[PDB]
Amino acid sequence: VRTIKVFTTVDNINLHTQVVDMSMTYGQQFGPTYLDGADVTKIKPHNSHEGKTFYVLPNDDTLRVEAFEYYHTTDPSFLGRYMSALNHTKKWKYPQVNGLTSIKWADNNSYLATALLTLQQIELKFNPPALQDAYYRARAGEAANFCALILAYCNKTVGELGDVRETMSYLFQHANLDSCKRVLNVVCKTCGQQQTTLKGVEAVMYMGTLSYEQFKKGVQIPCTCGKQATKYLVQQESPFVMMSAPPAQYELKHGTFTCASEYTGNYQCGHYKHITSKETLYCIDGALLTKSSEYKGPITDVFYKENSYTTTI
Ligand SMILES: Cc1ccc(N)cc1C(=O)N[C@H](C)c1cccc2ccccc12
Ligand SMILES: [Cl-]
Ligand SMILES: [Cl-]
Ligand SMILES: [Cl-]
Ligand SMILES: [Cl-]
Ligand SMILES: [Zn+2]
Ligand SMILES: [Zn+2]
Ligand SMILES: [Zn+2]
Ligand SMILES: [Zn+2]
Repeated sequence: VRTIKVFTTVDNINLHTQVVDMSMTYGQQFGPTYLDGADVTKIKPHNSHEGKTFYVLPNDDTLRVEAFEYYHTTDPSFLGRYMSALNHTKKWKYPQVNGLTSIKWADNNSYLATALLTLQQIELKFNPPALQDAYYRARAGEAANFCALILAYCNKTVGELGDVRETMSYLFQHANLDSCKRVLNVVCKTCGQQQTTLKGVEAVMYMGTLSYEQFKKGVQIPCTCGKQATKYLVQQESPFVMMSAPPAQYELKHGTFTCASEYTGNYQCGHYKHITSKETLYCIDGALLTKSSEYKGPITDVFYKENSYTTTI
């Protein structure tokens, strides 16, 4: 019998020693098996495999429990989707641009770069250790794993056209936003005044206007009586808010927002860039950087800082 020793894992933290038969595929012995994202199920062991760490699909209770604690999912497809993504994201370049980890353009990744740059500028704790560990590593310049996880958690494959607002929404659902509270007042002539409290993701996201200021002064929304009504912000408790609208020409003023998603072209198949407010306005287009003191352009998301706001209306 001819054997090498390897380590199997689902989380790359708990490692299990296996002795593999060199005449048999990884798949015959472990089920689905991956090396740095590369599917090696149907491959047999090379000598240069000796001692290396392979990911396996969980096939005992111990591994299912370790996978849930690391990823916060029991979805049996999750590992395979993560590894197929990583197989591309490990070949992408992650240049530092204006002190932020960006992504050189590849495989329709503009939305993932914009998301990655945004996440480095807002306060967020991820619930799954997999995402928190990879977020820290991405901050420090090694973002391949984090980008692969974003793809797996959003149910997206490499090359697929992605929306930043939807991606941030999915990531926020995997984050601790329980302390986040939003109180709204809706004012209609007929039904009158009704207050609503939102928590978590719905407390930090709004779709309809880019202007946090305009949200405060109220916006015109339909009432279920038939009338238009005024929705306005009463109380906000969150470290940030995210204001989105369909792309439209918008002026961005230095020092009045944290960062913003620029979107150019048709529905779905256009291109994202990222605008960030520093000592001046920086436009990060993957690996490319431009700066200007003023900006007018097609914006769809704006991020703002917050701690505690109460209206005076
Ligand atoms: C990039 C992408 C991937 C997947 C999906 N489903 C949507 C988008 C997308 O186009 N989003 C932008 C920001 C967008 C959003 C809302 C309304 C829009 C109307 C016209 C043009 C763009 C619009
Ligand atoms: Cl493990
Ligand atoms: Cl969970
Ligand atoms: Cl690639
Ligand atoms: Cl979670
Ligand atoms: Zn174990
Ligand atoms: Zn969870
Ligand atoms: Zn690729
Ligand atoms: Zn009414």
